[PDB]
Amino acid sequence: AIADVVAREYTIHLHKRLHGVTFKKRAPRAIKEIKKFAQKAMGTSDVRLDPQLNKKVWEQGIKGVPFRIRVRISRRRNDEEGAKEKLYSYVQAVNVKNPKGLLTSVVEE
RNA sequence: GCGUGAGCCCGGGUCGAACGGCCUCUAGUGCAGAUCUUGGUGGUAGUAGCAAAUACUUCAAUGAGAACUUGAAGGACCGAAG
Ligand SMILES: [Mg+2]
Ligand SMILES: [Mg+2]
Ligand SMILES: [Mg+2]
Ligand SMILES: [Mg+2]
Ligand SMILES: [Mg+2]
Ligand SMILES: [Mg+2]
Ligand SMILES: [Mg+2]
Ligand SMILES: [Mg+2]
Ligand SMILES: [Mg+2]
Ligand SMILES: [Mg+2]
Ligand SMILES: [Mg+2]
Ligand SMILES: [Mg+2]
Ligand SMILES: [Mg+2]
Ligand SMILES: [Mg+2]
Ligand SMILES: [Mg+2]
Ligand SMILES: [Mg+2]
Repeated sequence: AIADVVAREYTIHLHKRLHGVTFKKRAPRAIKEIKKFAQKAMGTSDVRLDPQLNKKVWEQGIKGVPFRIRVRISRRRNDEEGAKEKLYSYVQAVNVKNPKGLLTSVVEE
């Protein structure tokens, strides 16, 4: 019985998703993979990436995407009256030096 | 419906201002071709294709509608015979 408004932290293993893709498409493909990951995790289909997360993805150039990335995905209410979906997932990067050895963890203020 | 035939006449529809039969006279008088002339239109066919010049991404604004509008941020190229 997970409440709509919920936030978790995940480790996305981007290495196995970007394995073998064209160098000029590595970072955009990682962006799309992050969006798809949030879609699968929160069942929301409306995913918004933090510009800090975009900076973290593009930090090492177009083909230097990190093997793992620690993110926080927060499913929250879309209050816009014209919204086709009632919920959206906003995903940002977690301030950690390395993402190794971390489990999926629920986060609450 | 008539004529072997070229054709002729009528019914119905559309349409809107002229036209026909008979005897003579006259000719720029009869088309499937000429890689014919001009114009229009097909199959091919939603097909060939839209692949040189390294490359785009996130958020926001605008807007009926945004990859190729703009702002910010990031990532890149031209690399002083630019
Ligand atoms: Mg390969
Ligand atoms: Mg009149
Ligand atoms: Mg003639
Ligand atoms: Mg002809
Ligand atoms: Mg002939
Ligand atoms: Mg012609
Ligand atoms: Mg043609
Ligand atoms: Mg094609
Ligand atoms: Mg070509
Ligand atoms: Mg193409
Ligand atoms: Mg090109
Ligand atoms: Mg608007
Ligand atoms: Mg472009
Ligand atoms: Mg060069
Ligand atoms: Mg250079
Ligand atoms: Mg000089």
